[PDB]
Amino acid sequence: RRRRRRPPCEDVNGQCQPRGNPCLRLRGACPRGSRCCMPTVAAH
Repeated sequence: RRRRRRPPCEDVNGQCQPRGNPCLRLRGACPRGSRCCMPTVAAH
């Protein structure tokens, strides 16, 4: 159900990509094919 109400990827406003990247990991709130990753902001 979490997707339109107020998901995590939305609150923190993250990106959607696979595990084949340096981007951090958050949750699967992202659409199929990609995952909610954490960008390099504020030294993360």
